[PDB]
Amino acid sequence: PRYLKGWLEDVVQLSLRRPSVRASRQRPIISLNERILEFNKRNITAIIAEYKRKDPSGLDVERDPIEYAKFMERYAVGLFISTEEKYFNGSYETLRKIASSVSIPILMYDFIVKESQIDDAYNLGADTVALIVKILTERELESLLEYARSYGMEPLIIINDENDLDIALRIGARFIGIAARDWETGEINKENQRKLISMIPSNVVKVAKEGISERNEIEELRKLGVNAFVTASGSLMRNPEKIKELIE
Ligand SMILES: [Cl-]
Ligand SMILES: [Cl-]
Ligand SMILES: [Cl-]
Ligand SMILES: [Cl-]
Ligand SMILES: [Cl-]
Repeated sequence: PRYLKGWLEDVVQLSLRRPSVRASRQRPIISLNERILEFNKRNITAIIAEYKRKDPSGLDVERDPIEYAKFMERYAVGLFISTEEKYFNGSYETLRKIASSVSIPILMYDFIVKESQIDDAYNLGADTVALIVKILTERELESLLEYARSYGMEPLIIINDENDLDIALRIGARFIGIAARDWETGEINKENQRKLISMIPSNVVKVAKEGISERNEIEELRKLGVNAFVTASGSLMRNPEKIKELIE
């Protein structure tokens, strides 16, 4: 992993030592990027619902994992399931339970730094994972992108700035997540987000990671070419029913 500081460095160290899990997949691969394209083709707003109990820059949230996932199965294009333990209060067991309970795509959201975590995601029932440019060397990215693809999963490469984007396109990523929030400060920069979105080739499936909170903001990024959206952190955990308004 790259040289880091703060909670990011600590979570990267925690990931490096994360034990592999014993489990075997009993679920098809329900591709997230392809389903996003399907929604686009039907002109249906594609919203990826996030299940997260905690955030190093947010407040805690308690809500039944299965209940939430089953509710979202009716509206969301897919789910983001946080599995990082210390700062996000995530769990491999939670991902497994959820994956066994719904038929829509699931992305295991964690800080992937080694192959065994991708094995874990596949074995637990996730359909894909996110790879974060900020914490990975180019070499690690190339290697993890290929490993994920060998399982038939197209990973979501998360970028925060121009250099991140250049590296993503350089290695051949086709599924890119543009983050509106800053990892360390927790600050939202919509302008930077829109700029990066405007620099991405049309054949790359683009996901706006936060940066939108209501239907009208979704409409605007949709015109900039954004394919799918992950809404402002905690908004759906607080008001699940709001997704209906978002995709109306
Ligand atoms: Cl920064
Ligand atoms: Cl802003
Ligand atoms: Cl936002
Ligand atoms: Cl917003
Ligand atoms: Cl209603």
